[PDB]
Amino acid sequence: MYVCHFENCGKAFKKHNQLKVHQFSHTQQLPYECPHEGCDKRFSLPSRLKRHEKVHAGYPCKKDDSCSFVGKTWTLYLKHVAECHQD
RNA sequence: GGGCCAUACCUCUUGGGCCUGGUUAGUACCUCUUCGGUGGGAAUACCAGGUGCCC
Ligand SMILES: [Zn+2]
Ligand SMILES: [Zn+2]
Ligand SMILES: [Zn+2]
Repeated sequence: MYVCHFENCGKAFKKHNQLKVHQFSHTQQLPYECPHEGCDKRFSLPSRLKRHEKVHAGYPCKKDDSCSFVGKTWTLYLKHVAECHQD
C-alpha cells in the first residue's frame, strides 16, 4: 500500500502510479508527459498518456484488405471509414 | 470544418472495445545496489461503475 504524505492528507492507494496521480492534484501539475519529438502534451493517468501515444502511432485502416490509409488521429480514421467504406 | 484523439468506435445488451475503482498484487518479472535500499511493473482470475467534450 502506497500512502500520500502531503500535509494532513494521509490518503492510501493500491499502486504507486495512483499515489502519483493523487499528488499531481496537490501540486496542480501533470505527471505523465508525452516524450515524442515536437510534442508537449501531459496527462493525468499513464493509460491516458498510453492512449495519446496512439496518436503518434496513427490509426491504420483494416475495413478492407486492399486499403493502406493511416490516420494521424482517431477522428481522421473514423472520417476516412465513413467516406471510403460507407458500404 | 477545426481542437482534445475512442468514456467519441463497434453491437443493440444491460454486451465488445476503450476508461476508472476494489480483490489476485505493488505479488511475479525487470533497472541500479556496499544487498540495508531503489525505480518501473504485469499476466491470469473475480466483482462494481462509466460510454464524448469544446469552438
Ligand atoms: Zn494527498
Ligand atoms: Zn504526443
Ligand atoms: Zn480504408
